[PDB]
Amino acid sequence: APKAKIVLVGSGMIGGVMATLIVQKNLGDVVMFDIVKNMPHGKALDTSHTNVMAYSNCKVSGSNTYDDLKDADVVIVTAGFTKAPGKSDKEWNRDDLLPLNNKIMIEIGGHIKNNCPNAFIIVVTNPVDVMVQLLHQHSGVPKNKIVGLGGVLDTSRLKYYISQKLNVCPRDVNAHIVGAHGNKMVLLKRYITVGGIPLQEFINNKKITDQELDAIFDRTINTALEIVNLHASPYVAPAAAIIEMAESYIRDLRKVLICSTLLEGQYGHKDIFAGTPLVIGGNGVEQVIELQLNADEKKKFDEAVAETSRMKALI
Amino acid sequence: APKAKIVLVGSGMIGGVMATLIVQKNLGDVVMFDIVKNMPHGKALDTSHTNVMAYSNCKVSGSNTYDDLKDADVVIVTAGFTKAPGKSDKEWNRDDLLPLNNKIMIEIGGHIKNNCPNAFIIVVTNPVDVMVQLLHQHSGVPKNKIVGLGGVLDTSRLKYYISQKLNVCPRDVNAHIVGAHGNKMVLLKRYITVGGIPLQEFINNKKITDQELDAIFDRTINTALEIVNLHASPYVAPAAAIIEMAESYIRDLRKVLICSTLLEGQYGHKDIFAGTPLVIGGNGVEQVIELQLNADEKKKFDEAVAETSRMKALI
Amino acid sequence: APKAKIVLVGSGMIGGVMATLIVQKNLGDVVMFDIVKNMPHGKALDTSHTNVMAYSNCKVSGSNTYDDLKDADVVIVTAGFTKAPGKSDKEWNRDDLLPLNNKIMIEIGGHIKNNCPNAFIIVVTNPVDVMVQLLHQHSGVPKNKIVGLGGVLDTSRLKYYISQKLNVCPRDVNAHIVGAHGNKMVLLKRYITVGGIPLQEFINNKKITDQELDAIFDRTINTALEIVNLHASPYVAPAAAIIEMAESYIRDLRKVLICSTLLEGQYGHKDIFAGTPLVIGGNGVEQVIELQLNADEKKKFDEAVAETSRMKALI
Amino acid sequence: APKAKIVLVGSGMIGGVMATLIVQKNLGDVVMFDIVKNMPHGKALDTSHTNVMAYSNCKVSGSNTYDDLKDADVVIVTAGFTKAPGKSDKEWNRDDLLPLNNKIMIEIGGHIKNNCPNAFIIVVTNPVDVMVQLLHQHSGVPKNKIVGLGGVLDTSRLKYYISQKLNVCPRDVNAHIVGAHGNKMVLLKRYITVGGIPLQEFINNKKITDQELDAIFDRTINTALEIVNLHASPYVAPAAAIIEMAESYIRDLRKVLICSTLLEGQYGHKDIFAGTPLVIGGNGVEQVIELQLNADEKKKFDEAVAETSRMKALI
Ligand SMILES: NC(=O)c1ccc[n+]([C@@H]2O[C@H](COP(=O)([O-])OP(=O)(O)OC[C@H]3O[C@@H](n4cnc5c(N)ncnc54)[C@H](O)[C@@H]3O)[C@@H](O)[C@H]2O)c1
Ligand SMILES: NC(=O)c1ccc[n+]([C@@H]2O[C@H](COP(=O)([O-])OP(=O)(O)OC[C@H]3O[C@@H](n4cnc5c(N)ncnc54)[C@H](O)[C@@H]3O)[C@@H](O)[C@H]2O)c1
Ligand SMILES: NC(=O)c1ccc[n+]([C@@H]2O[C@H](COP(=O)([O-])OP(=O)(O)OC[C@H]3O[C@@H](n4cnc5c(N)ncnc54)[C@H](O)[C@@H]3O)[C@@H](O)[C@H]2O)c1
Ligand SMILES: NC(=O)c1ccc[n+]([C@@H]2O[C@H](COP(=O)([O-])OP(=O)(O)OC[C@H]3O[C@@H](n4cnc5c(N)ncnc54)[C@H](O)[C@@H]3O)[C@@H](O)[C@H]2O)c1
Repeated sequence: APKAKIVLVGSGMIGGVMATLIVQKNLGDVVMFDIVKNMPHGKALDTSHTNVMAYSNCKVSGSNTYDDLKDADVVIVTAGFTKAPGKSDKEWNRDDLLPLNNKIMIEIGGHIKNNCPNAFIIVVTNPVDVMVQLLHQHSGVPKNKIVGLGGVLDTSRLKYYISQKLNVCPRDVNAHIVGAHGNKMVLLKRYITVGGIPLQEFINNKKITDQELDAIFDRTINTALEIVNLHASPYVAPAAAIIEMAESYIRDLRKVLICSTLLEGQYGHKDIFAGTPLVIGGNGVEQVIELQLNADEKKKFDEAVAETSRMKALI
Repeated sequence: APKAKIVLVGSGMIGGVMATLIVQKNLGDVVMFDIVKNMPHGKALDTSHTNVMAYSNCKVSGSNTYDDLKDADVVIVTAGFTKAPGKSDKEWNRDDLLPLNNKIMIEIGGHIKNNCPNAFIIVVTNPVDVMVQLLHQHSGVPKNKIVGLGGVLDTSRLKYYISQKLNVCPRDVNAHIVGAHGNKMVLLKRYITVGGIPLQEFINNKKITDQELDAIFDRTINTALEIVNLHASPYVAPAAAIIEMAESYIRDLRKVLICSTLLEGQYGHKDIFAGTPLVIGGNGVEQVIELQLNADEKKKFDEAVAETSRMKALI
Repeated sequence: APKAKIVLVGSGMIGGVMATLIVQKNLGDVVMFDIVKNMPHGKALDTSHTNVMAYSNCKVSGSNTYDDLKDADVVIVTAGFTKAPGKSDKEWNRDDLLPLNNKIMIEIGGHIKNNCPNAFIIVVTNPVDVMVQLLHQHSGVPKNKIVGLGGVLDTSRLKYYISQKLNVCPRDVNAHIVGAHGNKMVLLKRYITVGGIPLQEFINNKKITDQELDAIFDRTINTALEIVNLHASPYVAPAAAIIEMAESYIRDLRKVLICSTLLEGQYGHKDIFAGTPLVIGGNGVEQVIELQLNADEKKKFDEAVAETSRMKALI
Repeated sequence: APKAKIVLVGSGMIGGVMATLIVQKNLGDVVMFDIVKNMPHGKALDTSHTNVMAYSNCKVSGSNTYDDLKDADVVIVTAGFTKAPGKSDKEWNRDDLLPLNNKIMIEIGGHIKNNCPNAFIIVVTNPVDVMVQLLHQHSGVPKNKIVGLGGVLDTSRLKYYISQKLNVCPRDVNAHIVGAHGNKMVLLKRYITVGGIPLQEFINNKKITDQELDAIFDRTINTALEIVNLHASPYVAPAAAIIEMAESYIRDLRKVLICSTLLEGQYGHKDIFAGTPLVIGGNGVEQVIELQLNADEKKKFDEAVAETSRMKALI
């Protein structure tokens, strides 16, 4: 009956598109929160009018007070920095972001614990796989109520590139990128299908070659960098990805999506967050799916988790 | 710019739902044709009013003249009988339909050749794999411009049942049923994925058993009969399935869908229509996808094709 | 988070389309209830498969027990007869329906009181303005939680016909038909706009004439009869209209819709249900809007209410 | 069948949201064109991935060459400046934009005439009512194939503000703001309706007062300024508005929308563009609607057109 209340903790580039999309889908009431005075109210005022064009009925208001987290059903955290100062577009790496972004999670976690402990939480702030757990530790929310953005966005790239080469509906391509969001992303060739058919079949048929696939792989891992060098840290697709995830929770869709979640033994790991297929429903994370990886694949997973494990010690 | 013109050749149970769905999706102008006097004009009047509730702008008119096929962009043929005089609901079989519906194809084909030779055609009339080729022969349209309903409907059942057992979004289950629509339908266990993951992984995990899967199989094959025995020849899912197909042609979606199409050597067969994955886009059938079947799977394919072959001889 | 639970009390022609539309819009879980054995389980099985084609996640099950009303969020009552034994299609009149459908309301009301006292209820069963108050009396629900189908359906016809004549989007025509659903329906010329512009301006411009408008009026009033005479009691538009209403409650849309509601002094009447603009939101009927009618318009209102009053006495 | 080809001539803030929205609605293939090297390709790459999340199939590519206008079905012109240099947020006025924006139209018109003379054109660049005609003069396209952004955006504000005060679905409020986009906007109190009911009725009922309406009026005329002072020149709602207009053309919706169009006698004016209700269909502007204004209202219209007429002489 009541509309879900959605709090965008951070109203920069991603938060802007997220608000637009939420109204388009009439998904819930929106608070656009930020540290920067004024900006949020303006983005919110602008976004609010689209209610007419979209046949929607969602309030959109800006905020500068953590008090607006009260009674939140969904909280989305994009608070932080894209770049590190003194670095050039070339040297862009998500790693160099522990610097300006670690403290922010501590703060935000405190307020969440006090204002909306029953909310479902999605963390985006880089380096996500580390930040997600930090926020989880400070917010006190249950393990099934917090996830980080990753697979959905990374696979959307791989899915889309394959679809262009094969000339089919992008949604018709399925793929899995697990372990961690970042340069050690694990792309699983064996788990790629097109129209439900193993990719190998298309290679045997010479519709696509192993090399063009490898090319596509490279382009997938380095896409954020390619975009950073062309314009700025990606924000449109990140937005759609997060919202596909939020929507699955709010509408209880029970979609299978690859998100950063807490491992309790899966893949032989514990006390850390890693990307893997999950099911997002109205109870939050309904189920975590463990891919039955082979020897070589496990090795890759292990390496990505170590990269997350290493930065963790950096605080 | 102009709206597509869609002609439903047959306006019974399936035609009724198709028209409703077309207005919902603002998919194109609709002519509801039938030989029964007046009935279609009423269904059409009723349906036209939903343009208001759906924010659409599609005309819906009834017809009793083949003249209305003129300039059609899409023609959907459901004309015929759902079952067979002197027959009980328990002995229901789409095969006893050669009696009831052969001649109708010849008549309709002639008018199509005359009024809309460039239309995309979808045949539903059972037994579909035979009927579609008959309409193909008398209408004269190119092989990439005509398909029969089958896989989309059969897999929706298999996908749905599995999804109930696994507790995931039904769209997240992918599966293939090929060869023929009917009792000899080929259900390919090896081609089933959930969230892009091989079904075998969920069986290994004890999420679903081989036995439960086989039961789901029997259910899938006997679904039409189960519904006939509870109410009547199924028509809501058949309609949605057809519209998914028509929509992919009208909007140039390029979805991979399993439909009855003319085989020119694939799977070792020719001069006959059989169900297989294919791509539907703005040009019609953009590509036929031949599954690289193993020896066991090929055997079953050939048995389904043989049933189609047998009925074809009954002329 | 949880999906709304929707119970269709009656699963004939209108119930069938309602269930289809609910899946299309992923609006909630559906129970298709009826007294006819087996029929609803079949319609429900058929309908459930469309979850795949529609990217939805709504359960659809049949029922023959009032037990399934338990915890319903929305209940829609279509239970009854569409016409009347020994009567011809030409003498069709929603009034001869007191015979056919009074007692059914008492029975249903009792079970509602027992199983789902907090549900939002929509009555369709003709003659609706009488039936809705009967169900209101026996079910015990609050006045803001029960309405009858009428204005939304009647105006969709008037809006559509005008839109055809003027060549505009049907949603761009706005109009009001109040008082009662039936032959005494009050069509208010003064309250007609096109793109927010008074209809009179288009008449002054010679875009439509007074005569054409009056013809459109006769058509609007006699639409059900025209369709009965061509096919059967209308059900596709009635269904879309009901779902528009249910959707505005479930998604908290706060749309202004004309429904049958309990009058407590508005228009000079009380202790009776009559059609008038109202707002449907998450709380149910959020506000009843009383049109500031002139002397001529009031006269007509009173005549419609008197017809409802007369039939009420036939107990 | 084929997808519409849509060229965004200008890829700044508005162009960015427009591309996002087009993919969401699967409305057509997109070229994101601009003078600034690199930026466009990046925004395009980013936007392209959302195809997966949105079930869409639209190509999104960047461009720096006017050659990409070839075969365009829709061209949208946002090319230019928001601000004037040396001016503060306080002194922001759309007038001070003849400066940096006039020449741009000449250029773009030449290419349009040579690359896509059959396209439908929407102009946004401020001051729109002047720029639209300039572009019309240089492009040579027919009067029914070119319009400027105005009413839709300005009314969305008025509609939304009224809806908040009255607590109804924003789409349920209808209003007209004609003459010119800018500080002399003509807000027509007499043409405001809520749920199709004259606003006066709600004032008589004391649901809203004349003063709060006047307040709302002020806020409507100064909204861009309020947003400019809070963040930046509005871009989200502008985007949705333009796209509602584009969509009506591509899907042949025949919606009634207030856009800047060429007057040939209407309201007693000629050889100039002014905002007024129009119908946008697949032939472009199907009809221009002349509001039958009264003496006071005409005076206001005349004043807004003079403001457009004055700036025209400024070149
Ligand atoms: N997980 C992923 O796949 C992925 C993808 C893209 C970006 N990201 C990350 O997401 C984050 C957001 O990116 P963006 O494009 O929105 O950048 P952005 O700079 O445009 O927006 C971030 C906003 O956070 C605000 N902020 C700072 N402290 C805050 C506080 N504690 N509370 C609320 N807001 C606060 C800043 O004002 C800033 O506007 C970045 O750190 C980026 O690295 C992650
Ligand atoms: N392909 C599939 O997977 C599948 C699934 C379900 C049903 N079907 C088949 O589709 C057919 C139609 O099903 P339905 O439920 O709509 O049946 P229906 O009986 O309700 O409708 C059939 C309509 O065709 C009409 N008709 C007869 N001859 C005609 C002619 N020459 N031109 C136009 N109309 C004519 C009948 O009057 C009737 O209205 C049946 O044969 C059924 O077996 C196929
Ligand atoms: N409000 C309106 O504007 C409007 C418009 C059209 C029709 N109607 C009315 O709605 C009613 C239903 O229309 P329909 O076309 O779906 O009719 P229908 O005959 O196809 O369906 C009515 C169903 O109710 C069932 N039924 C009988 N008693 C029942 C009970 N106690 N509990 C549950 N089900 C029971 C019947 O078996 C049947 O399936 C009719 O009275 C019709 O006049 C109203
Ligand atoms: N009509 C309205 O209701 C309305 C509302 C808002 C904004 N606007 C106007 O729309 C225009 C666009 O606003 P914006 O927010 O997109 O600003 P923006 O600066 O972010 O985008 C404009 C882009 O035009 C580009 N450009 C310059 N010359 C070009 C050329 N000839 N070809 C292609 N691109 C070129 C610039 O690189 C710039 O990025 C502004 O002039 C603004 O005043 C009108």
